[PDB]
Amino acid sequence: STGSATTTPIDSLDDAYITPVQIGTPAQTLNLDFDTGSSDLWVFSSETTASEVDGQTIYTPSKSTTAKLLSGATWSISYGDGSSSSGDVYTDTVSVGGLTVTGQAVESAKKVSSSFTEDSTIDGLLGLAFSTLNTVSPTQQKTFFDNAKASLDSPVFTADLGYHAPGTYNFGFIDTTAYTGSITYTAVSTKQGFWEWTSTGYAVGSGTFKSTSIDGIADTGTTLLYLPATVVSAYWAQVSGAKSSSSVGGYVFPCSATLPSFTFGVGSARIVIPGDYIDFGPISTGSSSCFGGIQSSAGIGINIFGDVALKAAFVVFNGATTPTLGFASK
Repeated sequence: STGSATTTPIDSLDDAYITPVQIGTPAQTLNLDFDTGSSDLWVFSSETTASEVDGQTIYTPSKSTTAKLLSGATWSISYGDGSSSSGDVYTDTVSVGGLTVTGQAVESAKKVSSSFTEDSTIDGLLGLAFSTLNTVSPTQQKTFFDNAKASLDSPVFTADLGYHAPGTYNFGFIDTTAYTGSITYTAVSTKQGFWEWTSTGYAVGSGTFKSTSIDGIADTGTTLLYLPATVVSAYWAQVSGAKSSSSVGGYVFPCSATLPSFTFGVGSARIVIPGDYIDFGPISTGSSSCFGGIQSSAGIGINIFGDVALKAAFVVFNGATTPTLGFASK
């Protein structure tokens, strides 16, 4: 069987993408952020501290006939941006675009951090990374992709994110109309629990391709593209008036400038990110300094191919025994 759900940018900058997910019987639809950089299905539930909730839809397991408390289980997660959440774990029927998984761990948030509270449009996260990163103790739990994998026509899910437009998440099938040319597949390392791959190089605007290995993670839960300082500096050196502001916390550019594109290698193939995708608008309302879409990964310790890089491609996440990533033009 398959599943097809539409994903939509939360705001005018594509800061995140929410995808509708049905939890329980009768179903309750929550808008979850599909994150291929984490493996937890957590939601804002009726058990959250009423102070940490600001206009979000809440999962009410007491109003669900198929909800079972996963007795004793707890989860504690901290993200790359510094955000965090914790609580107890429930099991319930979860569906994504028609694809149903019965007995899926739905982590009820009892406590959420301030970044989550501010995001009223995001009701929780749907972890699509390897289940080895799941934070449920004492019994580690599997992701929705893992639980659905056996009943899927093909053990894959695809991400087709849009630039200032809605896109799609498909499960169990490859939509041959959603891309042009071929899908280039590349090896994935499951060691750190992420979809870890090696980019074959890069180019800045119409510059000559630089063939160099760049290990990274295909991460839908991260907004920007985070590459090594050497690669990012080469990119921002081609933008007039661009600098790395320590007060902003990253690279800024004059809003009047037209950004060049950024090409990243996938095997012998190339994925071109239009310069427009790299423009995150003014740093503050009315400002003349604009936030860059390419930032350095120096502090993170991992290079991240986030939404900036992924929305320029049709991306296949192959969860076969030998997992691989596929990138195609669109």
